[PDB]
Amino acid sequence: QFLRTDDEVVLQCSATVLKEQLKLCLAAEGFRLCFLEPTSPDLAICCFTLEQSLSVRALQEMLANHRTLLYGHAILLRHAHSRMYLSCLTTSKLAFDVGLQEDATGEACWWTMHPASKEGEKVRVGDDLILVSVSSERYLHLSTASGELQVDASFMQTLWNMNP
Repeated sequence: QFLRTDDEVVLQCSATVLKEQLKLCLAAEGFRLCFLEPTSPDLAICCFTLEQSLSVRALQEMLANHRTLLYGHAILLRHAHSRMYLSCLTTSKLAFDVGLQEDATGEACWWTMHPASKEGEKVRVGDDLILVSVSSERYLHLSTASGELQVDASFMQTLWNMNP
């Protein structure tokens, strides 16, 4: 089974905190910066819909003016609860915060998918994914510094899983 557009998904990554394996998933509220909640958790605040998936040139064309996800394509993720969009924020080190945006205007809310180790191939459900910001060219990153499990956009890469 392959990932398709208009699919409700949860973005999940792995972490080794205190010699113990953790399964964390991306969450956000309405009133906003994103956070990571360990699985055992209210899915409503974790649900993202794959609104769009366009190639590099198609996105550049749109910016200048059932579908299957492929590697290289840029995706648009809509927070199901607040109807807002996952974007790379201007606020923060040279890393950037990741929160919610109120519109699909600009590059910030666009992320490109890249494979771990195996372009143009279909993105399978339950796969290792490299998500890259279009506006800042930074990877969606798990930071576990100072005991805070925060999500940001930096030059360090974190593998993500997208499951419906």
